[PDB]
Amino acid sequence: ETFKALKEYREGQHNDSYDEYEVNQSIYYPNGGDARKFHSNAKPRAIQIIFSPSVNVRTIK
Amino acid sequence: ADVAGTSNRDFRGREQRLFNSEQYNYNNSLNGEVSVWVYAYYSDGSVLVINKNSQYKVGISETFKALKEYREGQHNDSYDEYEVNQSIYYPNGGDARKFHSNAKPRAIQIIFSPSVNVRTIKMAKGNAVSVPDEYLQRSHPWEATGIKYRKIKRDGEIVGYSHYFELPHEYNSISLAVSGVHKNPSSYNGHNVMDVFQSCDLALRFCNRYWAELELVNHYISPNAYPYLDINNHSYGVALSNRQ
Amino acid sequence: ADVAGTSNRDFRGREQRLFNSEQYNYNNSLNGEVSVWVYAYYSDGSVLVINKNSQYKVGISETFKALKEYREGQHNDSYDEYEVNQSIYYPNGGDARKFHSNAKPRAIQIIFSPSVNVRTIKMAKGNAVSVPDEYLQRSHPWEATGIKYRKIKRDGEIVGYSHYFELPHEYNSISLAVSGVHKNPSSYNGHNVMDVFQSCDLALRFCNRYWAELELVNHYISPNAYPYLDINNHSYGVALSNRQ
Amino acid sequence: ADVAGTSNRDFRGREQRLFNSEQYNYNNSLNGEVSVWVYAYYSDGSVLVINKNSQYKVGISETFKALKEYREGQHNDSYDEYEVNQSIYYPNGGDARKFHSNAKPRAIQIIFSPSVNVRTIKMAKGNAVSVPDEYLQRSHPWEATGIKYRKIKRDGEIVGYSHYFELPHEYNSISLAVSGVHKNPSSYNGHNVMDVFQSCDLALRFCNRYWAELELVNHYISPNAYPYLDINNHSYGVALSNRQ
Ligand SMILES: Nc1ncnc2c1ncn2[C@@H]1O[C@H](COP(=O)(O)OP(=O)(O)OP(=O)(O)O)[C@@H](O)[C@H]1O
Ligand SMILES: Nc1ncnc2c1ncn2[C@@H]1O[C@H](COP(=O)(O)OP(=O)(O)OP(=O)(O)O)[C@@H](O)[C@H]1O
Ligand SMILES: Nc1ncnc2c1ncn2[C@@H]1O[C@H](COP(=O)(O)OP(=O)(O)OP(=O)(O)O)[C@@H](O)[C@H]1O
Ligand SMILES: Nc1ccn([C@@H]2O[C@H](COP(=O)(O)OP(=O)(O)OP(=O)(O)O)[C@@H](O)[C@H]2O)c(=O)n1
Ligand SMILES: Nc1ccn([C@@H]2O[C@H](COP(=O)(O)OP(=O)(O)OP(=O)(O)O)[C@@H](O)[C@H]2O)c(=O)n1
Ligand SMILES: Nc1ccn([C@@H]2O[C@H](COP(=O)(O)OP(=O)(O)OP(=O)(O)O)[C@@H](O)[C@H]2O)c(=O)n1
Ligand SMILES: Nc1ccn([C@@H]2O[C@H](COP(=O)(O)OP(=O)(O)OP(=O)(O)O)[C@@H](O)[C@H]2O)c(=O)n1
Ligand SMILES: [Cl-]
Ligand SMILES: [Cl-]
Ligand SMILES: [Cl-]
Ligand SMILES: [Mg+2]
Ligand SMILES: [Mg+2]
Ligand SMILES: [Mg+2]
Ligand SMILES: [Mg+2]
Ligand SMILES: [Mg+2]
Ligand SMILES: [Mg+2]
Ligand SMILES: [Mg+2]
Repeated sequence: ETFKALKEYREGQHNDSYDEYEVNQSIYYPNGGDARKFHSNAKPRAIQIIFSPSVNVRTIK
Repeated sequence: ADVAGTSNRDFRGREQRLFNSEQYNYNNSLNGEVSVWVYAYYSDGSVLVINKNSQYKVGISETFKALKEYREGQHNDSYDEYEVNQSIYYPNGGDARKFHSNAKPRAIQIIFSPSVNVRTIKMAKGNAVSVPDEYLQRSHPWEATGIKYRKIKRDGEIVGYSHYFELPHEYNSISLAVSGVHKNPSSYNGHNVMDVFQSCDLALRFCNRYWAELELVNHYISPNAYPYLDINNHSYGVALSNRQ
Repeated sequence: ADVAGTSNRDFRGREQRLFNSEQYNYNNSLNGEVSVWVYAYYSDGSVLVINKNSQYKVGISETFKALKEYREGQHNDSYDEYEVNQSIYYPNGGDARKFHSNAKPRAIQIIFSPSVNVRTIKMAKGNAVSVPDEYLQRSHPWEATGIKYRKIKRDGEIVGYSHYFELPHEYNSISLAVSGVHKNPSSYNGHNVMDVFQSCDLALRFCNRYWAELELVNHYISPNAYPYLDINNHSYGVALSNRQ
Repeated sequence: ADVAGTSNRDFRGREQRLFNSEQYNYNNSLNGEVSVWVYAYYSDGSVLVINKNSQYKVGISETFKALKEYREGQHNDSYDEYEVNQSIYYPNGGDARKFHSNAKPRAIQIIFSPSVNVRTIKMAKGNAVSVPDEYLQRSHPWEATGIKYRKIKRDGEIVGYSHYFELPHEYNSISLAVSGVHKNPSSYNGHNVMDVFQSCDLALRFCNRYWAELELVNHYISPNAYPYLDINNHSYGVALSNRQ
């Protein structure tokens, strides 16, 4: 997944979609955007990766 | 004339040092201001400041709702946020579409001017329904929290006092009031009581939401010679006593 | 040990009874809270509550406009309701599309905690332009209405005081303030004056609109051990003095 | 020590030159990346970039619709543009309110990293319904277009490969896929097959629309040390082999 694809998307609600385009421009390059917030709350705070017990853990990349 | 910076006749130097000393001392006289600020820090990096400035004594009192982030001229999920408040006031009391409202403060910083007497500071940190300590019947209406205030210092001078507490847990849902009294090392209290009543009317209030701590430092703290302490524990303010 | 509920050595029983007695008595000490609530009842069944909790004395003061129903995150006929206010402030002063605004309160209930002294209660029930009694020149700024307060009782104990008045007529358009003083049966008034000034800053306020009296009972009154009297004249609250 | 820039003992100089040589050579090893970019240029001056970066082999495949301009958070004539697509898929198949959609790309540039083997590049430039060559029955599924790729050069070094084609005519309505294989001058192909399958999962993708070629140069190409060729035939990239 892309950076954008991992950001929070609320189906059928407001998502600050224009401001969030500008947030992405600032994340891609420092001061590259014109957003109205310092930190987008759509950014993930953490990631958990889980595999089934049928994976071989030495092959995970 | 004498040459600058070489004798006791640099009157421009002496006057500069007196001007600064007079500002520091005037603020500390009973004719001077005492000021309080409450900073509420939000997860999007924005900061709400409330300031009050008054003679004699000063304070701020806000509801749980009033401390939540409000973005002027933008969407605020206003209906969902009514339902969020109902769930905060009473477990499962609401019908909201989110587990945690990002409009809840993540932290609070209380700052006083250096003219406060720290031993007079009192705080009522209530629950989300504005009760200081679980139930009204068992609540003392404040805690005297001056011992926890850290000195904000610049060049060795106290420029203000800070008490900072995080609200990082889901259960940290508060209403808040704070109060301090201007220094008064004299034994003049009395004759002055209606003047203190007028000070309640004369106190000036300011509130605004800044988009980032950087912007708060640059456009609010610094231009007004206010004291501040940032997330990196850096102190801001202007030392004045006996200084050019 | 002795068997429970059979001797003077049931210390768990004695401690439970002291815990409750201490809460009732602490509230009544000068270290304790005094609290007031104004309930404004709307025709859609919803209720606005405003509460203030403070040491020494407490009150609430609201405009005519501020008492009208406001539905957060929904439509409120906001423009028509500006015009409704102009017609209420002065006959035929507005251009509204309704004869009666359903946002007007149908009734008000004022409740005080049992720590108030009922003889100190004062009310300013003003007209829609915030004048107590027709014209300012002839207005005493309050009425002392304690005689009209009914005791809210549970198990024989006073858990609070209620004054209720309906606003069923088209001309019942009010602004409202109310105030009471915490009990003080001592002759200690003085030395304490700046503390009372800090209490004005420290008072915690709460306001919210509940959708029904049932919801107000279940999610506001009961969880907080508050006193209440419902439309059926049923009393709510928790008796504490000398009780397990 | 020896003086800088005067002897074979300038180890800081030697290490700088090795650092750069190692980056150029590592990219070319089978442990290194191979990368492709598709730039779609729109009449408002904006550019969509799609990039994919993977080990061993890499490619991009997009529909006609997916290559049309999309302005995030703005109006996009979305309904009319559905009807535009129906007319492009089949003559007179739609009911649109415009002759030419300005969301259609005016041109495409395909760039590969210098780690690709140009003889392995393949392109499927399909019609608007995703057929390579008129009808499926007569379609070879790609063309090997490496001969048309121009070397992007800086300071004499190949920093990347470009194939550019304009779509200036009304009938230029395409779907597009492109693929290249990382250099492999060895005879090690096999044992590695499941690793190549994992590379299909591990490939990282990026897409974004920049407002102008200038902004694409400044904020996308240059900060990431990517190769590029602009409309004025100017080359961008960083030469690394044996260079300080
Ligand atoms: N190198 C030094 N030696 C002696 N005194 C100094 C030196 N640097 C500053 N001072 C003086 O020492 C006092 C304290 O200044 P200092 O800058 O340490 O305080 P601050 O700004 O409150 O704290 P900090 O600088 O640690 O954040 C001031 O009177 C100042 O003029
Ligand atoms: N059947 C009874 N006989 C004697 N005393 C009782 C009886 N029931 C309750 N009491 C006691 O009498 C006192 C008054 O209790 P009661 O329940 O009447 O008051 P309340 O709840 O204020 O009023 P009400 O119940 O009429 O609304 C309390 O001390 C209680 O423990
Ligand atoms: N005046 C010169 N005489 C000899 N060699 C030069 C001169 N200027 C640059 N070079 C060297 O010649 C090689 C080619 O550099 P050059 O700048 O021509 O290539 P480029 O940047 O790919 O092409 P261009 O500059 O024409 O766009 C490099 O090794 C460079 O260091
Ligand atoms: N940095 C920004 C952010 C927003 N806006 C403007 O404010 C309007 C509303 O902002 P947007 O970010 O699109 O939020 P919403 O419309 O609330 O949410 P959504 O688009 O997800 O429905 C937009 O038309 C946009 O032009 C802007 O000029 N500059
Ligand atoms: N728990 C919720 C939250 C929202 N909604 C509905 O979704 C609509 C939009 O939600 P709202 O919370 O009002 O957000 P916005 O309109 O985006 O923002 P604002 O009201 O601040 O402009 C509202 O009409 C509301 O009825 C709902 O039914 N139940
Ligand atoms: N006496 C009135 C009442 C309403 N209107 C018009 O009708 C429109 C909608 O009325 P309003 O009273 O604002 O109601 P809503 O938009 O439904 O509700 P809200 O404003 O609370 O969202 C307004 O633009 C207003 O100009 C008017 O001309 N004269
Ligand atoms: N060939 C077309 C094009 C547009 N419309 C109508 O015009 C309205 C607006 O057009 P649309 O193409 O959706 O543009 P916008 O709403 O401006 O942009 P977007 O949908 O991207 O926000 C639509 O409801 C659509 O039904 C139509 O009937 N026939
Ligand atoms: Cl003084
Ligand atoms: Cl006492
Ligand atoms: Cl290798
Ligand atoms: Mg919708
Ligand atoms: Mg607007
Ligand atoms: Mg210093
Ligand atoms: Mg809404
Ligand atoms: Mg009973
Ligand atoms: Mg929008
Ligand atoms: Mg050159």
